[PDB]
Amino acid sequence: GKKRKKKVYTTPKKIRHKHKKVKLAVLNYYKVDDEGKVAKLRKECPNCGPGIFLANHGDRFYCGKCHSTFATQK
Amino acid sequence: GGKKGRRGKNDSDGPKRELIYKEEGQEYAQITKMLGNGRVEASCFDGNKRMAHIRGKLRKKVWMGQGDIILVSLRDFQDDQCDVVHKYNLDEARTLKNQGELPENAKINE
RNA sequence: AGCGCCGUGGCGCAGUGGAAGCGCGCAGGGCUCAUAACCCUGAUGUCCUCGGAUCGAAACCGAGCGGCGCUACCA
RNA sequence: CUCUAACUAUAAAAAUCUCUCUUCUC
RNA sequence: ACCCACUCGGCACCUUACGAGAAAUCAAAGUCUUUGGGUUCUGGGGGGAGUAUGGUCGCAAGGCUGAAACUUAAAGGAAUUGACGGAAGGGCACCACCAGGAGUGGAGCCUGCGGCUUAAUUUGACCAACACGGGGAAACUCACCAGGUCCAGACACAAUAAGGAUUGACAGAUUGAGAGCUCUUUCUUGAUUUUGUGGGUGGUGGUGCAUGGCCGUUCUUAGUUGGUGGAGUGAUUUGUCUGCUUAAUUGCGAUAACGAACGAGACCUUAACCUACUAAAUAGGGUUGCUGGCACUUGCCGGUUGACUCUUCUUAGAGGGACUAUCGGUUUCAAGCCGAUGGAAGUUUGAGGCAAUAACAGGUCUGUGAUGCCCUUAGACGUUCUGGGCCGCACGCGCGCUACACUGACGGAGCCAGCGAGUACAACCUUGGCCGAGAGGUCUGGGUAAUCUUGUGAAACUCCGUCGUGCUGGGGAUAGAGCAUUGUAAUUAUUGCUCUUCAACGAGGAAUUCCUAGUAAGCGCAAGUCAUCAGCUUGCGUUGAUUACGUCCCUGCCCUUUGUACACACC
RNA sequence: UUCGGGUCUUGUAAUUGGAAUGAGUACAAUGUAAAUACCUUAACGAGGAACAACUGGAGGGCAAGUCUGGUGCCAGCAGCCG
Ligand SMILES: [Mg+2]
Ligand SMILES: [Mg+2]
Ligand SMILES: [Mg+2]
Ligand SMILES: [Mg+2]
Ligand SMILES: [Mg+2]
Ligand SMILES: [Mg+2]
Ligand SMILES: [Mg+2]
Ligand SMILES: [Mg+2]
Ligand SMILES: [Mg+2]
Ligand SMILES: [Mg+2]
Ligand SMILES: [Mg+2]
Ligand SMILES: [Mg+2]
Ligand SMILES: [Mg+2]
Ligand SMILES: [Mg+2]
Ligand SMILES: [Mg+2]
Ligand SMILES: [Mg+2]
Ligand SMILES: [Mg+2]
Ligand SMILES: [Mg+2]
Ligand SMILES: [Mg+2]
Ligand SMILES: [Mg+2]
Ligand SMILES: [Mg+2]
Ligand SMILES: [Mg+2]
Ligand SMILES: [Mg+2]
Ligand SMILES: [Mg+2]
Ligand SMILES: [Mg+2]
Ligand SMILES: [Mg+2]
Ligand SMILES: [Mg+2]
Ligand SMILES: [Mg+2]
Ligand SMILES: [Mg+2]
Ligand SMILES: [Mg+2]
Ligand SMILES: [Mg+2]
Ligand SMILES: [Mg+2]
Ligand SMILES: [Mg+2]
Ligand SMILES: [Mg+2]
Ligand SMILES: [Mg+2]
Ligand SMILES: [Mg+2]
Ligand SMILES: [Mg+2]
Ligand SMILES: [Mg+2]
Ligand SMILES: [Mg+2]
Ligand SMILES: [Zn+2]
Repeated sequence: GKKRKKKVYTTPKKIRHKHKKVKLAVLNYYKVDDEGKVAKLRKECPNCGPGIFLANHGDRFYCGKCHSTFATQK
Repeated sequence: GGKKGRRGKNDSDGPKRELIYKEEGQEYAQITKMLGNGRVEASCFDGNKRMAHIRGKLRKKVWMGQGDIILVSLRDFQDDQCDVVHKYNLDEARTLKNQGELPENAKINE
């Protein structure tokens, strides 16, 4: 026979890391130059190719696609 | 011992069971004397000597002797008599002794 | 106070001149499907303390200690 | 269809036992 | 006084049912539902109870008469089948004994339980549990514990939602972690998802007292069963037995029994024997070559994958062989038993494999994607990762191992097997040559196997020496240090090796285990566990006995008879 | 020839229609000493015809459930066995 009790935890909780959703996120990446040319506020990643934007957190820029291999100090 | 054992339920709860407390009328008591006809005398921890029936699920399922802590259910219509419902095997009885649900003047130790 | 008795290992006893005893207890083991009965093995000392003789003392004796009983409170 | 024969002779002790009993129709 | 016949009366008796009974049985217990010859006494479920009371008799003891209150669903009669008997008859069993052998129980250790302890020391078994779950677990195993991950939540619907349902992450805090587990910031990803409902899966979670399957046991004994037929009202019984025989419900037989079925036997594997057959460079032998050595006579012991030839041994196919064969005893002279001879073999030739009806609340949900029900199904009892445990230790018990030494230990030398096994999508068995003292290391070469390890050149054993009755050169436990191997990882020593300390142990009480011939016992090897690890198990072979060849005394088993107030059956 | 018309009928459906009728009320009259009440009868009086039938039981005796949920030798049931 087995005599098991209700498990009591010495830990408050660990919560699922909810993904940070951002409304109107894409336009912040770019900048319209008055009905015509456009520029990109973020920096492009060389390894992946054109378009993918580097991530700036503090004194470095970081990629998303090849995220692991690219983190270059500013 | 004997060939009786194989006819039994084989209910093996050897591991440490969780002891059951007292609930609104169920109270702890101590076996004072053994009587006949499957009935016992229980000194309850209230200064009273109730007459407790050896009860179903307990008659020939556990064997109880003099000086055993016990849990017994009362009857509101007749207070003098009651029914033995559960038996504590001298280990959780020590725990209740430290927690002191019963007056500690009743010292029963091997 | 004297005299008679005694000195467990837990209790009742035995030999006391050659060195730890028995029984009843207690612990463990054995027989039995199981218990009791029965069987086996122990673990307990200052056989009360100080001395004499002695290869030997616990005895044998004496220089005392403590407890019981008869004389009986012995101005 | 005919008949009456063979024979022995051991006793030691041993007490007790708790649940629980469950349908048979083509 | 007998003998024969008859009769009356009496205690009785045998057979039988054609009559009676619930039957055991009764010649009355018959002439009773086809109920009536005369007549007296008694009983109306059991207990209370032949008790109290009231009479009456008695010296007394006690006798006669004699309820109720109350309680109870049975008590009781006969017989049937089992079980049991410290009841009987006849047979069996070294899980029984006699005569013995080797032991265990005493010691140390290894392992398995209980208990204690612990966060956990995961759990199931208590003859038929305990070196058992193939349970020799360092990770995994795993089932326990302290923690950390993930969904491996199908599908349907709703819901958000493509101006983001969502996913993932560098670096840092955090963490044991180089875990984007959680946070800091931000970047990436596209309808697979996310949060709710239903539902479904997963579970070494529970229930073997819900079950299957399997195995164990009753029970290694010889025991079961139904069809017609006979006896019983019937449950049941005969067939299934008085004897003798057998290991056997095996037969000879006698018979309300006749024919049959399962079991036993028969049957297969294996071990023998095959100078009879077929054959063999993956097995051996001879002759002869080509050589080596010693002898000198032409001979001895060798080497060669050179040739020819053969199958005695080694193999494995078809077959043969033994059926108690012959003979002598003994047997209602039948089944069969005993002895001798010939044989290879005469215990069923030895050893096994399957192995009947009925049953256990025997074990297993912890082998199964076998499984009903219950539980859980998101910080999970799912799965995975890290570390710990399953091995702790005041203690008891069960398998064993090494020992207590002279029939010995230690040195050399001799040198003998049979079962096996062995690498592929992986890395096995290892020869040989070099190193190291050893474990071991390295370089090569064989073997997917009668080819290579391998003739597994194994131990016990044998011969010659050292030791010399001293807990000693026995015993090698417990420890200290070092060297290696397997392993991601070895501390709580994995294991092997080297030096040292060398403990208890003086043949072990009560008690108890196994075993009658290549047997016990000693001795090791192989295989299963296996990356490394056995003191375990399954097999194999070496050396190889003492003592039976009987019995029912102990423990049980089979059949029959008997008794029972037992049938959850002598617990 | 699969059919299948249902060829010939009998039930089951909150579908659906037309009827009849009281139990009740009530002009009257009968009834009665006088009144009730009954018999008769105007006028009303049925659709869920709510104008609504209970009392016990469903293991056996003994006709009818090994359906669902609850309690778990509790509560209770059961004349007896259970
Ligand atoms: Mg069981
Ligand atoms: Mg009566
Ligand atoms: Mg009577
Ligand atoms: Mg009287
Ligand atoms: Mg009787
Ligand atoms: Mg025995
Ligand atoms: Mg003997
Ligand atoms: Mg031995
Ligand atoms: Mg021993
Ligand atoms: Mg021992
Ligand atoms: Mg343990
Ligand atoms: Mg047996
Ligand atoms: Mg291990
Ligand atoms: Mg783990
Ligand atoms: Mg583990
Ligand atoms: Mg964990
Ligand atoms: Mg599983
Ligand atoms: Mg079972
Ligand atoms: Mg059988
Ligand atoms: Mg018949
Ligand atoms: Mg019969
Ligand atoms: Mg041959
Ligand atoms: Mg003959
Ligand atoms: Mg045989
Ligand atoms: Mg399960
Ligand atoms: Mg799990
Ligand atoms: Mg273990
Ligand atoms: Mg064993
Ligand atoms: Mg030595
Ligand atoms: Mg060989
Ligand atoms: Mg020595
Ligand atoms: Mg093992
Ligand atoms: Mg014999
Ligand atoms: Mg009975
Ligand atoms: Mg008895
Ligand atoms: Mg009703
Ligand atoms: Mg009812
Ligand atoms: Mg009902
Ligand atoms: Mg009925
Ligand atoms: Zn990039």
